[PDB]
Amino acid sequence: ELACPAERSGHVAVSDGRHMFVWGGYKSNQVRGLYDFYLPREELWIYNMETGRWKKINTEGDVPPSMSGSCAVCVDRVLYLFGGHHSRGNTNKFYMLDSRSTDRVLQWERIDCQGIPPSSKDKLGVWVYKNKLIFFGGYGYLPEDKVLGTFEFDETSFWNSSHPRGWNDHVHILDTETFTWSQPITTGKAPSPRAAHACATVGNRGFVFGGRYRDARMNDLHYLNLDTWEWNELIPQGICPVGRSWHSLTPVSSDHLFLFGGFTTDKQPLSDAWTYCISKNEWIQFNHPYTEKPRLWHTACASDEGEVIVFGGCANNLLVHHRAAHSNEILIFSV
Amino acid sequence: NDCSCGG
Repeated sequence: ELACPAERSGHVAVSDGRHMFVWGGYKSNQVRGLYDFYLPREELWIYNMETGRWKKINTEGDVPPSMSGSCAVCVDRVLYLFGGHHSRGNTNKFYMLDSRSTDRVLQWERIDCQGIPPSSKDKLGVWVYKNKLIFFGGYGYLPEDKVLGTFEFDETSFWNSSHPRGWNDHVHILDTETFTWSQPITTGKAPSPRAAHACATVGNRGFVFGGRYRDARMNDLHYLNLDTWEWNELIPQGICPVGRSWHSLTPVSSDHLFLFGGFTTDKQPLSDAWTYCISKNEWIQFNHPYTEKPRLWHTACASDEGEVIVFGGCANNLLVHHRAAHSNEILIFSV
Repeated sequence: NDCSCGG
């Protein structure tokens, strides 16, 4: 039980129900004074959900650049990775890693997708439905191609970064048979542009909660109907979790979403957990023993054994860069 | 730190 991944935020974690695959993210190197120290691109860490042990694999092939904020999912044992932030900025590249392989070395493949891709961006979300991947939102450059939806600049990026960036409300579909991008024509009122929101799919509903937009970290809840492309805003019956970004939102049943952690508008790291019951349209607080372990920019993955496995993220205000306390702890929630 | 902007 020696092996364990380095601490990190902004990594991805995806699951086949038995394994949790962890890639990427960043941490600090305090000796060198580096607070954007990306984790090694060729490493893939596998957390075995039954044994609680980690194994590090070195991948080959078209290994993606080291990145924070990428959007990944595992569908039928294939890892798909879109977007992110590397040392030279945001990307819209798409990578696949097929784990249905009896080869001893796992191989990344960079895919040349057809159609018009999303803009280059990070800190977004993805829904999975009927052999397609449906991406929503994010933070990145002004879109350069014809795109349906809206984009709003982050005002401070006109002086605080080398190139202006902003939030989008875009919905893009990738068909994984042909690797073709498209966009659906939606109806209803889409959520505002946002990044660092959390997405979760139950049935044909793509839920999205919270996120950052302009000067707010939000607590609104919406779903996109993945058959009809109608957006719906859900107004819960009572008290809601406070507005936040960098939280996780994970399906735990056919009727429940599990929310943990995040970062408030006033920059407080959060250790609260809640369950949203879909049929009752109500939020309920979830009692747990990690009240002194707030996390933001962690990942959460459900196991087949009725648990949510939280990994990584930052315990304190990650925007105070030199003091940001990234974690490598596994927090297990019994749901 | 560009990586954390926008969240």
